[PDB]
Amino acid sequence: GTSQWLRKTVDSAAVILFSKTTCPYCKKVKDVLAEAKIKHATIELDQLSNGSAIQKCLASFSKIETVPQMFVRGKFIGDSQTVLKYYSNDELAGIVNESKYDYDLIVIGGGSGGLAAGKEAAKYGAKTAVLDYVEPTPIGTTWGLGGTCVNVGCIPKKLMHQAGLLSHALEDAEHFGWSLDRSKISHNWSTMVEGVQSHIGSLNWGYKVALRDNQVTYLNAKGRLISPHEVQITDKNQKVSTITGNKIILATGERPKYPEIPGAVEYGITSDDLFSLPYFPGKTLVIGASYVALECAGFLASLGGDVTVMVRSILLRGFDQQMAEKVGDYMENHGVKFAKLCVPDEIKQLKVVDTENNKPGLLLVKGHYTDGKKFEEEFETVIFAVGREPQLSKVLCETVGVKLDKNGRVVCTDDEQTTVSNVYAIGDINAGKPQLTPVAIQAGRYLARRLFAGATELTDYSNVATTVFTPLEYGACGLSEEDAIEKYGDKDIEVYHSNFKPLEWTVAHREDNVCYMKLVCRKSDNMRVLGLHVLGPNAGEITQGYAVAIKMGATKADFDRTIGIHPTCSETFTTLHVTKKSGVSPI
Amino acid sequence: GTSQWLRKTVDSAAVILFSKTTCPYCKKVKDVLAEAKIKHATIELDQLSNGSAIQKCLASFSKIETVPQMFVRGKFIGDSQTVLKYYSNDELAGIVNESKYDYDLIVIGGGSGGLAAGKEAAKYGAKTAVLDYVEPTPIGTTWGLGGTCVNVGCIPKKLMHQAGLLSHALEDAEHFGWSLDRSKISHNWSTMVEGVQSHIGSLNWGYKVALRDNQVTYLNAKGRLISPHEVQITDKNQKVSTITGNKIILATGERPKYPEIPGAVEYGITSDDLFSLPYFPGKTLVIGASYVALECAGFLASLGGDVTVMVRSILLRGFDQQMAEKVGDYMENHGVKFAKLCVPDEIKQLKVVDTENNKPGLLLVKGHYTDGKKFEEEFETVIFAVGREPQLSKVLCETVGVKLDKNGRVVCTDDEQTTVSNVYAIGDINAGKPQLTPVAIQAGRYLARRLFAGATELTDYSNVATTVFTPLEYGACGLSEEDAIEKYGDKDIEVYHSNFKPLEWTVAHREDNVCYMKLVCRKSDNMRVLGLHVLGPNAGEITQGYAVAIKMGATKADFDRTIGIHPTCSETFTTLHVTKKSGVSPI
Ligand SMILES: Cc1cc2nc3c(=O)[nH]c(=O)nc-3n(C[C@H](O)[C@H](O)[C@H](O)COP(=O)(O)OP(=O)(O)OC[C@H]3O[C@@H](n4cnc5c(N)ncnc54)[C@H](O)[C@@H]3O)c2cc1C
Ligand SMILES: Cc1cc2nc3c(=O)[nH]c(=O)nc-3n(C[C@H](O)[C@H](O)[C@H](O)COP(=O)(O)OP(=O)(O)OC[C@H]3O[C@@H](n4cnc5c(N)ncnc54)[C@H](O)[C@@H]3O)c2cc1C
Ligand SMILES: OCc1c[nH]c2ccccc12
Ligand SMILES: OCc1c[nH]c2ccccc12
Ligand SMILES: [K+]
Ligand SMILES: [K+]
Ligand SMILES: [K+]
Ligand SMILES: [K+]
Repeated sequence: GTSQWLRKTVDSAAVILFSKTTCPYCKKVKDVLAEAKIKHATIELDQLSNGSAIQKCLASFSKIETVPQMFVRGKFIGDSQTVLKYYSNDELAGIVNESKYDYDLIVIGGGSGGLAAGKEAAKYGAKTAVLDYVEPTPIGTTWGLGGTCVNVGCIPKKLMHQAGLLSHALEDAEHFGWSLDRSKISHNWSTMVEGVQSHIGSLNWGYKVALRDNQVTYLNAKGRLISPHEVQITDKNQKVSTITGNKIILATGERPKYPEIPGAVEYGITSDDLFSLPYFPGKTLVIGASYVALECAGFLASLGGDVTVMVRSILLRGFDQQMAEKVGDYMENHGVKFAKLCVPDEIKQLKVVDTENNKPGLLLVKGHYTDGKKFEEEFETVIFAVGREPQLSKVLCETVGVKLDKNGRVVCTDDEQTTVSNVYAIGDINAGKPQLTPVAIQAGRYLARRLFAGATELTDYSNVATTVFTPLEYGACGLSEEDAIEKYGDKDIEVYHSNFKPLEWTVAHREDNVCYMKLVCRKSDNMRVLGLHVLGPNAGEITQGYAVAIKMGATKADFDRTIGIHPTCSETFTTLHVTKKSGVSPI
Repeated sequence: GTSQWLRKTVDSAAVILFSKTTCPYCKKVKDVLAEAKIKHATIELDQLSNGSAIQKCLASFSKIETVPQMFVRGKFIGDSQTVLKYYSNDELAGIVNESKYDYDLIVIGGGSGGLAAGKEAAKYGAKTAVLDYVEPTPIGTTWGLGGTCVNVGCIPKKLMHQAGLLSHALEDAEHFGWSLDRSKISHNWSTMVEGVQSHIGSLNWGYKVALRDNQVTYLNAKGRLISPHEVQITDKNQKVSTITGNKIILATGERPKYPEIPGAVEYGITSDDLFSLPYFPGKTLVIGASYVALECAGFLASLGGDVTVMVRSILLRGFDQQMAEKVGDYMENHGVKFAKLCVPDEIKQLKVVDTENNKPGLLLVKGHYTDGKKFEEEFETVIFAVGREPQLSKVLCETVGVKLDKNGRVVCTDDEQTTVSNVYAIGDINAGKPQLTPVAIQAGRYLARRLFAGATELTDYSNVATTVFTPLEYGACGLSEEDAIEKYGDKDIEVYHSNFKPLEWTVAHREDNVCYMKLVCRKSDNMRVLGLHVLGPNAGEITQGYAVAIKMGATKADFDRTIGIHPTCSETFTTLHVTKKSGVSPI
């Protein structure tokens, strides 16, 4: 399918040069395009095994089999003499800008995936527009360019986690000889939020600058795809217009869910509001048991808050439940309270938020446990963290023919194509994929290369590592133990595990058998590592490197033959020997 | 060579049972041995591909081809009826203890390797003695069981590093909203040392307990091997005696070097003294440029010391020199001074150490630079960190025939055997091997299994990862860039690199382009990762996991197809794209 790849590549690339590495006439064209600041893809036919067949197949477009050959939006433009003559006639600029559509690419959504896709496409000469609009929360919260992670997700959340971890650092410093008295040190919410928000603002501004500098058109407008190639945009003045694009990337992400109960929208908040909140939440109820819920509860408690988590059923559904239980046990032993088997029925307002002060209001939460008994307690802040959902019917006229699943997410092939041939979807709205910022970035960058640089590489969505930034962090890569046993049977699963104590916790008088790690392995496949799990400090740094080895098919023997780095937490993965089957305690 | 393996296994195992998994008569013997608390190796012939050939070859020792078959020190003891009859006659205990020698194994040296080897051997029924003696430093410093890492190496050093890192944690906490004022907080050396030493003491005691509980004989005595099977021991009362052992493991480690200059031994100290020093060093000169020198200088400076490092030529000789320079640049920008191209000539004493106080003395250091100009400056403490050396002529009568190299280290085959067939060497004294605690532990455990459990697996000494715990930590696995270019040529090496900023450093107002990572790759071998290098926080946790992937032969494509964990430092390894060849700035 060499000819098939060539046709697809020529038809979708915006500006593409077919070249050879050792070709003085190709260098002449490259240098001209560089001086003219015309961005383009380049295919060096000498570095392709099928380069000779591609060179001959080009004649079916251009009539010639020589290099260089320049194409614009599927049209052969010329050889070296022709391109250079156009340039000398000041005609090349017009030719490279000729298009049926306003843009080669319209990205709807300026978050993790969309920005990554748009920037990468422009690198290859695609005339690109990135649309971003932030629908305000119920209380009016909005923010700048960059998406969920940047503004109300990974970035602020990990920063506030770090604020929380520094609590323990202050306690520990005494034991290591520093003269501070932790009991006399307090935390100021407003100071922290100001610092977090100043960094977010530098990211908002940096994205706008980068797009300008990369010749990407940024529109702060809500986009609606009204036909395969037409995007209706509404700007902040409510002015409505239509732009057209050849390729469309949907990258609109999700927003928090609210339960359908009285008072939820009016009196509660979500993570969208928390990270810029202009008052300390105070006594807080977090409703939900997702990683978002536990991460937020964890740092609120470490910053001195009185924190309760209301749990409908289990913690961290979809994660290894042994690990989820250890995560919650640690939180409960460090000052987080849990209302178990419990759901809210209504939020009543007892005091309105005092805008002229850094004070929360006061709320009455009524709920009930699964056995029917009543929950009733006052809180100053109620945070809903019960999941996130796409928002697409506000972005997709059903007329267009982009298929959604029962959850409202876009149904895509393994190259991110929707059911409309020129429309693609990336990030959290792509059904069935891990909903993680680096996934969206990789999917968007790799898709842009396929569209505009003739690349073929797909995103690999398997064994994507995670880290939950709870007070004691939880990193994982691969299968949970229970999923492994379900798939292969208990007799084919061997689990090696161990507690451990960070050296840093020894002089600090922290707990000896709370950190924990395990390898879930498949006996019949040479003890293949199906899943790695670690509860401990710096769990994301620990886990990341092993995700490469698991991607490569690491076995238990691969871990064993590797030598540890001492003293680290991570080295314990290289000497695991206690199996769950053996019954020997992991302590 | 199945018969050859069997002969070797039978001759060297102390107590070994040849069995099958599904064998009720073997279970009868196993249960008896368990009740009698007779430890032994077990070879399940059904789990060996050549099990049928081994079962037949056993008859050449025992006259029978059935299982179970029990051997003690090369002697066939009996089948199930015979072993059970011995047990019922209360004769089995005597038979299993019969030996030509006092011990199956004498370990000379109770450090990382030796303790690991001795404990593992005893698991298989080897009657084991572990000898440990700590020759005092020039000023009289000594310590307990456990070796260099435990007492005067990795453990105390990383603990004091952590004390130093907490300095930055206190600074950072303010920016994250905590009310402390770092400028009013000071550090107390004695409090820290007391905490470090209390942990070390728990390790000393724990090793003694473990050896007792594992039936290993601990002798706090200096051992000298006077013939292949005889060890002369001198206890702390100077009483001299001789014990005999079948196998001997030399695991005696190294001690710091002193330069041959007036005043060095009398007035300087080394790392052996630093970690229990009963006074703060004060204004300190560290002579040397090893990882030990830089690690100690780094935490002394972070704990408020006035610190100078005297460097003969380069930093971290043998490490990637681009990385070593970045390590030193960071130290110099954070309050460590460097006396470059400089060597000491003599240390003169100006004030004697005041034992009735926590005060150092005062010293005059005279030296000279390579151009002949004079160095002369006063310091309160001078720490020599100019390398470590073995001490074996005090442990090895040349009579015995154990070959040493020009540096005094033991010349070993790839199974740790010396030139004397029953004598092995592990850890730092084994010539040519990485001198690291986890290496010594793995070598010792794996050797014990080969000696006493019929194992065949060797220690793999290639691509052993390291981490230097300087104030900004430096982790590496594999080749330095310069070694890669020397081995394969510059045109075959591609280096991908990037600066990065820990998210934790953003709100804290730390430096934007100081952390750095690179992958040194081989073009002609599918961009194989020859070396990984990272300068940043938690560098050991970052690096460890990748050492498995490198062990498995990771390529650049393996890193690229892996998805990052966000937000971490380590994830930057999964998106590297800037090559050194390209000339594009890594910032
Ligand atoms: C509290 C929280 C914490 C998280 N922590 C982590 C973590 O630690 N590690 C990790 O990997 N992931 C984390 N995530 C998930 C991560 O943020 C998402 O996976 C990532 O942001 C998804 O990127 P995206 O491009 O799909 O969508 P988004 O980043 O959400 O961007 C979509 C953009 O498009 C906008 N938009 C929507 N509709 C339109 C429209 N019609 N027109 C124009 N613009 C529109 C949206 O307002 C938004 O700005 C967290 C999420 C949350 C809520
Ligand atoms: C300051 C310093 C910091 C270090 N930091 C790290 C780090 O961060 N990570 C890492 O991996 N490695 C580190 N190391 C190296 C590590 O400590 C050594 O590689 C490890 O301890 C070697 O183990 P070993 O068994 O060979 O010898 P040792 O641990 O030194 O034990 C040998 C024992 O045998 C004793 N002995 C000597 N002669 C006799 C005799 N005749 N009879 C009886 N006993 C005898 C010795 O006194 C000693 O107790 C560090 C070393 C130093 C000095
Ligand atoms: O106590 C904390 C905790 C551990 N496991 C849990 C499961 C559901 C709700 C709370 C917990
Ligand atoms: O300034 C610190 C430093 C960076 N590189 C070095 C090499 C030799 C001696 C000191 C340094
Ligand atoms: K990515
Ligand atoms: K190992
Ligand atoms: K080891
Ligand atoms: K990647």
